[PDB]
Amino acid sequence: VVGGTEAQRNSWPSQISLQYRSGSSWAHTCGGTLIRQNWVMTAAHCVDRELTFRVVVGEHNLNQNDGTEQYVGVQKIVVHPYWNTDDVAAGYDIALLRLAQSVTLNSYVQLGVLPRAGTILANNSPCYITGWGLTRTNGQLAQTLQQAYLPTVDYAICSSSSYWGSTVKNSMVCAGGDGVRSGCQGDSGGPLHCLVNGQYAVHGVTSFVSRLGCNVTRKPTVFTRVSAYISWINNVIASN
Amino acid sequence: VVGGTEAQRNSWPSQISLQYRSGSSWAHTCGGTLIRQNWVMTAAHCVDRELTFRVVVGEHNLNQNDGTEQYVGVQKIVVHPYWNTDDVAAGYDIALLRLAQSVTLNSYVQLGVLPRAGTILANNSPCYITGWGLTRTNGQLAQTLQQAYLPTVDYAICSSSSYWGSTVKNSMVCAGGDGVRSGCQGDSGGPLHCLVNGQYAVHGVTSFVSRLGCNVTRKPTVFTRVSAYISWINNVIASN
Amino acid sequence: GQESCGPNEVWTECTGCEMKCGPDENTPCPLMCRRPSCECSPGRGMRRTNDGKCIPASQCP
Amino acid sequence: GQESCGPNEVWTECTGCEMKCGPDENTPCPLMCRRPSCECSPGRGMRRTNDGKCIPASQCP
Repeated sequence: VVGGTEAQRNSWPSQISLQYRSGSSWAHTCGGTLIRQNWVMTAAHCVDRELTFRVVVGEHNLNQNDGTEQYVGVQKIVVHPYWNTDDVAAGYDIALLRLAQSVTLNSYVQLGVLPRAGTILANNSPCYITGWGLTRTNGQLAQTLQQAYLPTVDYAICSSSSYWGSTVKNSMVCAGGDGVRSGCQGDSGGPLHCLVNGQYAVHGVTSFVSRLGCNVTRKPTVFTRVSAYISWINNVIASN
Repeated sequence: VVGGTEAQRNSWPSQISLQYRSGSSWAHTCGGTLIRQNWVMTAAHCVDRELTFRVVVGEHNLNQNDGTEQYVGVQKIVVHPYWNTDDVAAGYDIALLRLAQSVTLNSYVQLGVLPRAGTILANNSPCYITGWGLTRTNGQLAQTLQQAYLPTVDYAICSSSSYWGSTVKNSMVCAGGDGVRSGCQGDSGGPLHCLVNGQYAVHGVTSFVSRLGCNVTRKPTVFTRVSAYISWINNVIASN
Repeated sequence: GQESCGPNEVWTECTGCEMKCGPDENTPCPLMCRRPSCECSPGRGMRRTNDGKCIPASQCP
Repeated sequence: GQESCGPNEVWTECTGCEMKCGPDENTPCPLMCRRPSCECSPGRGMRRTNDGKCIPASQCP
């Protein structure tokens, strides 16, 4: 989270923390979003590793237990079939995780809403990015959940020479790029919440930034476009 | 080397230290053997990755400069084309390294002599292992060059169910296994000198041990068989 | 070992290979040091669970 | 900067991407932390040489 502010407690009830075990504790590594009581959505690159993972729902402050959280293990993992570790710029950065138990819904824990299949946002639409990532290029991880305002940048402008050029594809969404606000290490895993008709929905999964840094002018944060994979998502789950 | 002694000052003239750039310094990572003025024999797993390396000839004490050393950079790496990082047990653990300049031969620096193509040793043949590796399982690296007497274990006993089983192939050689003496981490890449009709020659390249530990009864140290790859060697050298 | 290791783990600068309950004794370990870590070693009679912790071999099934 | 780092390097617990003299600006970096280390950062105006050192981008060729 570069350039935002602290979110109000339990405000984005569908956000989750993804951790791996290490020594006496559990370390935060990526974020993601809850779509069923026993399914989570995240990035492929977060789970290409062979580790021991868990999921926290209802979280806010990572160093203290305040009473709203629930801890659950990861039972199974499906990565999109075209994913290639060697080329993030090729697209397909998406994954699904089946949990070892069904979580309890409540005021602090709720499901995220998905976009209709095929939808495409206009230039400059309003969205927000949520996270536990660094709060400055070369900084340190955040303690409590952060948020920042980050509007859309269309395909025609995003994929031009002064921007990202051919690195960008039609399966992706850009946002931000003013040099003030963006993504940052530890925010990988989505979500990107966008307003449509006065209602919110999850239109992106965070994916990458430029190697020069986190907040760079003309290099907006890049996300996998959810509306492009609606069929795969439903079919995987139904078949299992 | 577990269970040995300090070598006499420069008694194994063709032994080298393969080091990598670390922060302000250079760190020991493997051994290897000098075969020409500008070529060295080592293991594939030692050079599998992106690193900056150099080599040192006429060394003894890694922590000091006695006046015998020559430090040179590595200019080109050639690994066996069948090598597969994901499977040491399959064999092929061998690579060639071309140096930026030729070293000066002298009393402290000499070439290793290779065996006739296809040669095989009888059970219990007399050999020594040399190196800067751990002197004890879970211990630390040596400061001076160590050696140990390690006789061979023939293919028929080595591949038996009480020994290594099918993990061992005919392209390797076994030595040691009394539970007292063996190679240990930091010894990879180095020589195994053996006697035949009163003359020494290099018959293996240090490869692996057991996951249970360094010196274990019934689990001899495993080496690549040099005599199975003499013509590949010659070719590589001739065309580069 | 070090302040961040959990039970039965020991901090080393020269890491080797680890075994789960179940692996066979004839599996290979290359003769090169790995990156520093909080290690569960077989040489001290320990093994890893499916879940990732470190326990004595005598508690493996 | 931390005991084993070389000139221009800074030790960090959450490693990003590094760049050589000449890479293009439109190459991606995933937003996941990498292993702790002595990093050469582009965010500080740094670049890696081919023989592994760390220099200021202006001193490039």
